[PDB]
Amino acid sequence: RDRRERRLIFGTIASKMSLAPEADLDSLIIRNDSLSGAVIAAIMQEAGLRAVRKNRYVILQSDLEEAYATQVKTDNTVDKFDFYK
Amino acid sequence: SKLEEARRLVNEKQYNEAEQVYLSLKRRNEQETSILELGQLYVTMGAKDKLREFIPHSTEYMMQFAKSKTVKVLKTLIEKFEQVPDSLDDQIFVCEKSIEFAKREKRVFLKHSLSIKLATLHYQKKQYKDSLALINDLLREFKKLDDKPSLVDVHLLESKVYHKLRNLAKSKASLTAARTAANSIYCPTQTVAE
Amino acid sequence: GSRRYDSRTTIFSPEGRLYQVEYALESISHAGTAIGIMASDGIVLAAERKVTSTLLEQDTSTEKLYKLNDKIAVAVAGLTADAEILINTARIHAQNYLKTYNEDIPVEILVRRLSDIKQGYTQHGGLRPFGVSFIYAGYDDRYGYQLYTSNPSGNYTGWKAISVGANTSAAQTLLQMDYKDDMKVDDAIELALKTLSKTTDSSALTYDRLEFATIRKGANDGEVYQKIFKPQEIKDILVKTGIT
Amino acid sequence: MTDRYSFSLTTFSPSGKLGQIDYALTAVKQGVTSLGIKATNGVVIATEKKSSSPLAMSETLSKVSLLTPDIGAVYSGMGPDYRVLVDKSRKVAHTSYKRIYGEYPPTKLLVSEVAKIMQEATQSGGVRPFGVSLLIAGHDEFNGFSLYQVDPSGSYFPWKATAIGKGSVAAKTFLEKRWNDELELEDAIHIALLTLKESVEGEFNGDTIELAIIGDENPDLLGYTGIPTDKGPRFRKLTSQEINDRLEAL
Amino acid sequence: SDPSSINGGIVVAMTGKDCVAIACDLRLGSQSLGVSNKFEKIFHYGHVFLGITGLATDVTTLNEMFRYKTNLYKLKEERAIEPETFTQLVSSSLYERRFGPYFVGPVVAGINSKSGKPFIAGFDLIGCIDEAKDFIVSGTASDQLFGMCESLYEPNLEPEDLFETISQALLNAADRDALSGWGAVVYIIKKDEVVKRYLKMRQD
Amino acid sequence: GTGYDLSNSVFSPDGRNFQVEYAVKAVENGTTSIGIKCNDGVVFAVEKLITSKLLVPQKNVKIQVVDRHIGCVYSGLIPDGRHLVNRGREEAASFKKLYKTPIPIPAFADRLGQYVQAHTLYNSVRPFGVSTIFGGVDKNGAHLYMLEPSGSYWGYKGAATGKGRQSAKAELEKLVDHHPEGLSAREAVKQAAKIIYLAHEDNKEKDFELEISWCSLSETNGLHKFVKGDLLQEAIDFAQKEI
Amino acid sequence: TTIVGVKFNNGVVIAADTRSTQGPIVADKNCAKLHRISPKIWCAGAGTAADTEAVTQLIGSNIELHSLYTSREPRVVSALQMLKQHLFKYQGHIGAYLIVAGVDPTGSHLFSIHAHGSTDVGYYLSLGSGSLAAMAVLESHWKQDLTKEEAIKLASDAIQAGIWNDLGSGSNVDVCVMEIGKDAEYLRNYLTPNVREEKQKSYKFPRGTTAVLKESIVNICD
Amino acid sequence: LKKGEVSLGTSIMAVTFKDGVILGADSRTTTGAYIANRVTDKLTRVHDKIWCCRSGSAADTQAIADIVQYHLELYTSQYGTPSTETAASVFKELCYENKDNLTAGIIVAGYDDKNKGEVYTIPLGGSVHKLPYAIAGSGSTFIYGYCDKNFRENMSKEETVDFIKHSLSQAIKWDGSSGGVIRMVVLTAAGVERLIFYPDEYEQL
Amino acid sequence: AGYDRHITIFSPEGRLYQVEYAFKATNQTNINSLAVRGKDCTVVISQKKVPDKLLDPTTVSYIFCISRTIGMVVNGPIPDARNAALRAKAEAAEFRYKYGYDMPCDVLAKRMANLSQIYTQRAYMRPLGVILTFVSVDEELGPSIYKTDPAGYYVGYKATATGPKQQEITTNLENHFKKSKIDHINEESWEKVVEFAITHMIDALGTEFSKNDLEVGVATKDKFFTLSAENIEERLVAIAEQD
Repeated sequence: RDRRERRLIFGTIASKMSLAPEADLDSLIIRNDSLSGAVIAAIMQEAGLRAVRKNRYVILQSDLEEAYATQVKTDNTVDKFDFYK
Repeated sequence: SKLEEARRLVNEKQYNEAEQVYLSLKRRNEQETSILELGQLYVTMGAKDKLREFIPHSTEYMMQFAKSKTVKVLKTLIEKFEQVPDSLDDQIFVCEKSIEFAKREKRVFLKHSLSIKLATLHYQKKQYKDSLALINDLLREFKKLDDKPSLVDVHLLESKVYHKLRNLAKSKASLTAARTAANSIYCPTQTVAE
Repeated sequence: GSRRYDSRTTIFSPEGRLYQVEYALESISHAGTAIGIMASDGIVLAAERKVTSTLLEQDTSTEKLYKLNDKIAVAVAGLTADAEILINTARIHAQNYLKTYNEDIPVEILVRRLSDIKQGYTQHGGLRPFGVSFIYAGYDDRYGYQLYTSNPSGNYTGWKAISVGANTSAAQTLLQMDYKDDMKVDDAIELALKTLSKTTDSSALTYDRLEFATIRKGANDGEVYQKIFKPQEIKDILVKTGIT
Repeated sequence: MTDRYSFSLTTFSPSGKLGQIDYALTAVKQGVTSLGIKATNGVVIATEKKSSSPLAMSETLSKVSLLTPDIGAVYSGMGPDYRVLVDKSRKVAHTSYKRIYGEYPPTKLLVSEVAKIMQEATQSGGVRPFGVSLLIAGHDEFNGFSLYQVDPSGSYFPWKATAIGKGSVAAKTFLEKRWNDELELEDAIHIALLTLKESVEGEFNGDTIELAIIGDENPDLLGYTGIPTDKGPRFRKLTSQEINDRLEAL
Repeated sequence: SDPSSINGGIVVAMTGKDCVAIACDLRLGSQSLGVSNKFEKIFHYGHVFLGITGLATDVTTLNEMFRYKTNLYKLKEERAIEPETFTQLVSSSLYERRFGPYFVGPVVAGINSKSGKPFIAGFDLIGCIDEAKDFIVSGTASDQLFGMCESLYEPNLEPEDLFETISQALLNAADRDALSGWGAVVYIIKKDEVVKRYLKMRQD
Repeated sequence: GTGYDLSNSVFSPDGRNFQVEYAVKAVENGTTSIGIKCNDGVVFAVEKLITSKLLVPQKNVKIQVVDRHIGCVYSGLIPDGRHLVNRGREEAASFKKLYKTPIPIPAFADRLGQYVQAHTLYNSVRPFGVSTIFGGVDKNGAHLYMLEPSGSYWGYKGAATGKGRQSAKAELEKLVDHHPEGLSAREAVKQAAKIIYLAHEDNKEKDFELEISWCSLSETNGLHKFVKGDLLQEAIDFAQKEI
Repeated sequence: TTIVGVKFNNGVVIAADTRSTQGPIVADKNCAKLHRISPKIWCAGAGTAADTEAVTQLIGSNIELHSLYTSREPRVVSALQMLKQHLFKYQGHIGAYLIVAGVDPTGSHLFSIHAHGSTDVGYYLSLGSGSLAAMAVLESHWKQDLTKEEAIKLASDAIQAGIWNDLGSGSNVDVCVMEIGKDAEYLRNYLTPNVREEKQKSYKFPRGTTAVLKESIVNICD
Repeated sequence: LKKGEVSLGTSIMAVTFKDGVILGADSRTTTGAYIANRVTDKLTRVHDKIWCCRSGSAADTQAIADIVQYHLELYTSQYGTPSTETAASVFKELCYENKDNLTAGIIVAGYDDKNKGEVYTIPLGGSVHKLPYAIAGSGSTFIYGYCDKNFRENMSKEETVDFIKHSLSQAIKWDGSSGGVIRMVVLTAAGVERLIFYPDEYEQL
Repeated sequence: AGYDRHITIFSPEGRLYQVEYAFKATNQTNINSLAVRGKDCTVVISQKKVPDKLLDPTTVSYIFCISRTIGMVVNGPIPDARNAALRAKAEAAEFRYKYGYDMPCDVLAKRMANLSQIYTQRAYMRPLGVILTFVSVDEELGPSIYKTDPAGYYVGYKATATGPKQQEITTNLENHFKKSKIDHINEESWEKVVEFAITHMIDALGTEFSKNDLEVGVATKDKFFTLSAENIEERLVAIAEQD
């Protein structure tokens, strides 16, 4: 859940891949979730697949933003009911 | 109009009239931004005595229109003074006036925060004895008042001062204490790098 | 059908006692302890507030001792929220008595009114009984000083010395040995302080968590002086009792 | 027809503790982590607005409200319950004091009067206890500044500094060293901002923090000039622009 | 036709430097017949003094009701009731009923426990508020008291001088009412104590 | 936990009220009853089942009338619909008393739906077990609404409830498709008789009896009355002709 | 009792005297007849002096509660309707004669409410027993597109005519002006045409002039 | 009619024609001997296409108009668009039971796309009637000679306004209780238009 | 015991189970709707699903005009929606009568949320089964969209989604709102916002609409109305020819 840990691991995964220069992972990690050390790699895999679908061979920020919406939506629990808090 | 004219005077390096343009100076935000730009111009010409008169009189000027935005402008003005070199005495004098003002208004947080800055300025001046005394006082204050984010910095400065005094054992002890306080908080990357 | 969700609060058990008041008498034991000593010269009411911390306000804070009339004061042991309504009703009844007779209400009348209020809920209405027990202290020209106690059941008896709340048995056993029939106010006060020291769950006795209410009669006759001991005077008796 | 639930829904457990009360306490201890601390010249009550969906408007939702121009309210439980509570409390405060005495009741009596409603809710049959915990801050010309915390059981305690919510344990255990006998309003607001910094889990800015202050009688917000008797409402609430100025003062 | 003036009554209130003077007559007469000279029309409510003039039954009922209200207020706030609150409470209390309102001329006199400045106010049968910094008087003979008080009252009088001023403003006008007399009582409010004094009147 | 169907206001885990569903299932065990929305008005129809011949013919009726222009035909728990139409008549009477205008059909629908749902909010009231095909003619035209025990009503162009509910709706669809431009009341009554006969084939074991009624402007000028005389026999033997 | 109100372009202004009369005799010389419903809306009562303050207190409490409930500023229209309903439900048994003036984001407004519930609206309006003299003057002098100083001068002239030509009106002049752009300000003793002169002789008496039947002291504090 | 309470009186009149109905009134409110407001309005908009005028006690008329507004808005919100007879119905039902307390005369007139314009009048007793034209108020007691002879059916807008001014001139001049400006409302298929006259012109003929 | 889940009582996790199950009842109709906020007006568009051909399309709609200025779109079972519509209309009536001025959208939303909260707190009552979206233009505040819930948690929205695919439409609109940084659509004409909403809805659901699949409600300055089928067809034709 620490911002520094997610930043470190996101950078580690991004370094091997082909992130575009105009793509910010800090914009992806603005919100503090319970993101695991594995989902935050499958999200980048999904972003890469999304970029490949649009024939782009280098992933952009617009695909990283969409990847967050498809691999991490909710844990359900009670956040689906706002009136509890 | 006035702000654009002052920026133009800056672009022509004739900000010597933008000085009076700002002196003449939602309007609360305009006033605070004009104060910040005038301080930046003062740094640009680097007239140390000019900034020394500028900062405290601006803080007193601050307690007439905006009131709330005093800590922010004071901190950014002091940090802007760091750019201007050959200002050890001037920066120390400005910090002394600011600490007197903080005592006057009983803003304990600003006084504690400003004291560690004055200790750093003393350390840069290489006045090790008075810096050590002030830093011991700050250590006493921050020990009971548990403020690990500031305790890390004061202990690091103490280790620097002790290293400059060649008392290596006490410097190592201070560094180890800072390490103890460091690895329990959200200490920023600057202080962990230091 | 609105039946399966009913708990049948006013129901007789197979052996023959109520069950809700039975558990109210357990809820009483989990609240802060209170002590009441009947002395010849006056009445001392003391209680130890529960859940105490450095951030608890003590300057103007009374949660166990409440004033119902200039002569009559009560001690609360239990749920303060439920005690508030009873306190308000008691004050209303006392002021109505002053309306009707223009004379100070005797303690027994108010004690009966509150006991009846509790019994009415323990009898009908299907509502949970009040989980609070009171300690009544007051003065009059009828019987002099009076020291009753209340229960969620709504029964009251007179007592020369009572302690309702946590560790009731220990406090009663401690006080019964040292209780005589001739103490002044100070002897009763020091006895109560020693009892509280020996019954508390903490280690020391700091002035923050102790409350004192005393009834004194001096030069003026016919009117007693009701003083709720503030912390500044509370810390004074600690050194007199030797606990400090 | 009417209401067939005339029986009390709160029944004493055999262990000697109220069910619904100890259940509402659990419902309170989870949720928004709010706090409020009392200083010498004023009282600051702060809470964070958890924006549920980023398409919503936290401006429309009022996490803090005005019971009286002197007394404000902050909660940490369920939204609608707090809203109904605040409306009812305003109504009964008006009825009890503005109609009969002619002015605004002090904090001490208003807190007891509002807690009357909740301690009746746990008693009157067919209804459930309120799932909120109220932080009441107020000032009066005799008892001065005072802050009160109201628990769903109906019990209210005077506290110099407090916090209720998910981060209640950390904030409560962190406020002792922060707090001392003498304090200033800006000192108090800086203390509150520092305490709330770690307890927030979302974006940190002026929009996500709801902050109100009870201070001196400011006449600008009074809405009229000419009466020396009154000098304005003591309860003021910072906007996003106001709070994002001391936010970087850390 | 007018039950308020059947039993008779007068009242006078003065203001001064940290001092307030309130005086009343001790006579209670029924229509043409006098009954008792022990009836006092001023009652002690904390540090606030309230006097009632008019129907005697209304006087005692209002006395008890106000004592009840201030007793509840004192038990709630753990201290006395400021006269500024007291006057508004009295004004609101009379407005509970409209068709059968009490026929009283009450006046509330007291000193604030914090500011210390003198406070005094009056009302009417219905309960219309009336606050003046000079003097408020009431009763069946109020016309007699008003002119005499205007002639005699000077602002900022010495506290001992208020007693003589109110005595002259009351006695020489008390004899001008058939239902007033049988002596009088004068109350002087001071921050330390209250001076209770009687006055001598011809019996007629 | 179990017992989610014991009470009324309780919500099931999937969010569906259960007593209302059981009321719906009780509705289907009732006599079939159809209604056709012809161009000018509406045409109701019922299939009151003839029990042992002791029952008197042509006397027991099920098409209740509200005011003059609203008709009610009900299936399922017949008494429950009796009470529902009684309350509806009271509402129409109140409206005509304090507005002096005959109640429009959608307003009557709103009133009846609000009454029906008032009985599926509490724990101390059983939901209605009657489905109605109430309709009629008003100033703006003609309307035919089916009400369901859940409280949901819709502006149908034709509806039917009962044992032969499913069979009746198929012939309703066939009639609607055959005449997209519209349908006259005179042919609508014969079509309604035919539809009822087709639906009754499921209950051929027991004897049948047909009663029909229609509200229209062309002939009845906004008045509701049954079908008597040669018209009913003509509809009957026309519908029996194709059989 | 004379109360007037004048509506000008930017806002509205009302005025009142300070003499409270219970009949042939005057009770108090300096009183505040202007009642505050909200910081932006003001009311002044006439007719009976005993229903005005109670009714205005009721309406002020309820209106401020409603504004807090709606989390928005109060509106003069809502207050006017609420006065209308309250006065009507008593069926003409309350003789309260009130003026209502206020501004809102919709604009500025000024109405009058009668004892039995009647309502009216006008740029100039004077209500009460002494309203006649002032209302004649304002009908004589009023015109379109008034200014703030012109409006207050017209109100002062109207109240001066009322106090000079009527017995029950006099002493000081109390004026409240409502400004759309700025805050509404309240003037206390704006005009004081009547000032009591010093007495020829001082009626101070020597000490002990009146005999005392008995001396006693009553306790106050514990 | 109580003693001292504010009453309207004056005259109110509405005339139907081809394109709709034109309803008229004055601006004078005479309270006993005095005239309180001379620029007031006697016209109440209970609905956009349904209009009502007030006569009798001012407070009673205003209260009944507010109640009718509430009921009519309820009707248009839930059931459907209103009509003239419904507007008269709510007025009659409001006035009937409380006739001991409430005593006022009301005239309602509205335009619709089906039955064109209709005028319904409520006398003091509370009955309802449909008439091509109707008058109410104390000032209306004098024009009975003029309007009845000069009334025509299916007139036009210009002739209708000409008749309305030529009828209200005598009402204003012959009775002092009626005066001030003359207010006109036009209800047609195009919409509702507000027309106001001035004292200095209709008097000059 | 186990009677916790049946009535609105707290749970070992501190939850109100009945209110939680009430939300699952709002998706029974699986009708997806969204409302955007224009520069000066508001438009709300909802899917119009007609199950059977016997339905009259005109009468079946989940959009109710509360008053001449306030419109409302409700998702969930219709009978409870109609109950809520009746109460909302009656309360708008009462407020307009008592205060004399048309009420803003937020006040109505807060009052309905308070009513729902009273429903939840009282045990003998059951919570409303609907989710109401109040939409209007406030001259005092501006265009506004307000969405309540069965619990009573109401809050203004820049743009509201609902239905089974509420999350997907929410992200689809959020990408646009976070890229354009504006709190409302910059289109001045109510014509353009309708096509904007329809285009985004089509791209979100992945479906193509006809004259009858969707019903659009438009709230301009001091005016609310529901567009007819021809209007929706013209809008769809304009969208098709434009893109």
